[PDB]
Order: sequence, then structure tokens, then C-alpha cells
Amino acid sequence: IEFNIQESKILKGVYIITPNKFRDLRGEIWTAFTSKAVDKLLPNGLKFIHDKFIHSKHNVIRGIHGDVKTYKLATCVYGEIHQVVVDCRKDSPTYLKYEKFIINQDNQQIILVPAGFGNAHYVTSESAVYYYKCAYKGDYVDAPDQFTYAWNDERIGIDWPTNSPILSERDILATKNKG
Amino acid sequence: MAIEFNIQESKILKGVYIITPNKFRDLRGEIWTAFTSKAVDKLLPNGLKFIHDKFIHSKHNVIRGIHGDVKTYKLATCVYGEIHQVVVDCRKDSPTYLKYEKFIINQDNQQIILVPAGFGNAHYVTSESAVYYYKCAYKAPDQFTYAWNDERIGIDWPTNSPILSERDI
Repeated sequence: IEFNIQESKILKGVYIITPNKFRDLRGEIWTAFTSKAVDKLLPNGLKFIHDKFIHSKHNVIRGIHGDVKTYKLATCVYGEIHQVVVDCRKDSPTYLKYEKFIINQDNQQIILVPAGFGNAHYVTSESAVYYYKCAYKGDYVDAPDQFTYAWNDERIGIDWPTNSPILSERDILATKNKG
Repeated sequence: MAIEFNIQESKILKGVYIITPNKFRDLRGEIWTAFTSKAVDKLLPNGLKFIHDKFIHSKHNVIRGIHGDVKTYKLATCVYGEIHQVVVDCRKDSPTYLKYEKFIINQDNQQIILVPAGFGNAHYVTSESAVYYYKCAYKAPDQFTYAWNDERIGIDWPTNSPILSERDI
């Protein structure tokens, strides 16, 4: 069990973690997280405590969501996504800058998204399974200072692979009408 | 979104838990929480916690298992596709030694199985492919490995001809 752990080339506090994978013609086995290797990247005394899955169809966007206290660890365990992190810390020299990562079975990057960042992803495959872990102090009251930004917010200007994503459930009616 | 778990102890194998999350589904897909430390680490003994997350992506007709040891607790489910998941009591002193329980796990039956120390773990892929997710807790090869079709256990698998090695595929 090995991880390559690198800090982002552009957004301070973001980490890019790559596991070793064991592959043969039957499939592949890999470790996405150990406490020993990855909880150490959090603020003192904090640990990841939740594991969540989002399965979405082709062309769906999720995000942009964040707050000032939740750390996330995100990857794609089936299919392909474009994963986006946005620095939403007002004092930061990279405020409203973003980084995008194309994540799939041959590019198994796992992104540590710090508190104060927005999180989003877009599905390029037929469907994708998004996996993310969460860490935060305070288990009883929902986060203050939560924010949601539009996928195509003009201040951020994210380069997504389409101009016509599915956002709302109402948007999917136009798509894939069976003949 | 509410995060809830139905947590049922097995009536067949003492120590096994069958955990079902709430799930939110719509035309775009599904969202659900597989684990929280607060709700699920509490099921382990003496403050032990899950500390590792692993994924196994396997093609149709592949079988994995039967593997276990006397120290490791596991929490297992299928997050893409469909599996038959099997747990076997491999504690020699147990009144249910070599008994098993099987679960068909898919998006409509999102059971999550807590496999205690001393149990064997196995699964079989019925779909085109499947992504298996499991967490591990503990304070080398697996201490024990049994054949998928071990006659003492007698598991009713949905095929007589699974893929067992790379040669077979």
C-alpha cells in the first residue's frame, strides 16, 4: 500500500494523492485511503469520518458546493469525471481560481479539497460513481457560511467539456428520449 | 439530507451486521452515505475503528474469496453493478462454524455487511462488471483461504463455472 502525495501546483492546501493499483485481466484492486497516510494531512486532531457515493448519468454536473469547515477527499471509482476545486478563501492570492482533474481508472487521482473551497464534478462516461470522504469539527449543527455557486459562474469561468450539462432533474427530460 | 442507517444483527451468524443506508434517487442518479464513524465504528469492539478503504473492480463471472483472518473486521458492499456477497463463520468453537449467509447486493438492495474477525469473505459478479467497496479495521497472505465451492460449506452460487484466475478469462 503506497501513496504518492503531492501538493497542488497552483492552489495552496490542495493535495493530489495517487494509490498504487494491482491490475490483471480479471480487474483491479487498490487502497483509496488509510488513516495513517491521509488523516495526517488534516488539521491537528481531525480525521475523516464519513464515506459518501454519488452515481450520476452522463453529462450531469454536481456542484459547486462548499463551506468554511469541511475537508473532502474525492475520486471516481467507476467511469470518468472532470473534478473541479475552486479556492473560495477571500484573503487568498488564488481566490476564485480553480483546478480541474480528469479522473478515471488509468488516472486514479484522489483530491484533498480543503475547508474554504468549492467542490464540483462533471460526468463524461456513460455513468460515473463518485466517492468522497468528509472531515469536519462539530457533528450536530450544519455548517455556517455554506455557499453554492453556479457551474457556469462568470467570475470563476470554468472550462467544462460541454455548454449543455444536466443540472436540475427537469433538464434530463430533453435528453435520451427513446424512439 | 438526512443520514440514517438500519442496523440489524444477523439471526444466522452471531456478530454479523446487515446495515442499510437511506438513499436519495432521481432521474440524474443516486446519493447515499455508506459509513459514518459515529454510527458504525460503535459496532466494533473496545474502541477499534475502521482505518482503511479498498476497492475491487471485477469483470462478469469473477469470484473473489473465501478469505479471512482472526484479527480483521470488514465492512463490505457493492457500489456499481451486482454481486452475490457471502460471509462464512470460520470460528472453530462457534455453534455456527462453517455456516454461511448470502446477500444479493445492487443499487436496489444496498446492504452493507459487517464481517467480523474470524469470518471468511467472498463475492461473485453477476453484472457486466462490479465495483466492490470494503473498509477494514485491525489493531502477508490472508490467515485462511477456502475454496469457493468447499463442500463443507456448500455455498449456493449462481454458477458452477466462475473465473478463478487470470488464465480462465
